Amino acid sequence: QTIQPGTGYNNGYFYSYWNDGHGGVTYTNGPGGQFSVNWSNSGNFVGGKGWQPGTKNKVINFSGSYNPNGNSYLSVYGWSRNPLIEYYIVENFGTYNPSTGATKLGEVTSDGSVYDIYRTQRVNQPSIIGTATFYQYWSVRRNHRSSGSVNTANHFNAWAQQGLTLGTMDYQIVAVEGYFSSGSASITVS
Repeated sequence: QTIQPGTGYNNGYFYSYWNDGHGGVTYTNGPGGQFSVNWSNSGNFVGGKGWQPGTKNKVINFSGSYNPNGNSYLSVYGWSRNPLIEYYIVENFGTYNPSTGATKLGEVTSDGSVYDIYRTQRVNQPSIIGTATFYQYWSVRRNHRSSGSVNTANHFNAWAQQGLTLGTMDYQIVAVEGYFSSGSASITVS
């Protein structure tokens, strides 16, 4: 049901909901792997369902609707530790392609589309272990979609081939992220 920022388990799935406190966003956990998010002139937020810990060979399935009006992403999102890495497999997005200005490190074909691979760096930013400097890895889908199946191994292997190594897996979720925008989404993970 509607909750405030936090993490935990719901119907067998790990969930994480975070927001910068600006207001304008409603996150709701549904049955099974379902979650919904409605937002209006929000601040920055991330919310979704998945696993804790994730794995390097998981096949993630998602089904739903995603209607952003502004800056927002729909991705398989997660972290690794040692090295500390924040990663995204972006299936859809609004007005901003998050790879803008990033360094392209390759291409990978998976689950019906080519994805462009990028690496960026976050300097002294919040992370799962506190303020730190770490890299972000991206796989950005060329053919946008709001339902599908993601073979994570194809991405992690393509990244490693290019020198983008991952450490020990931390959480891994299907998330809706927004940055001062509006929209609605209803996604079911499995």
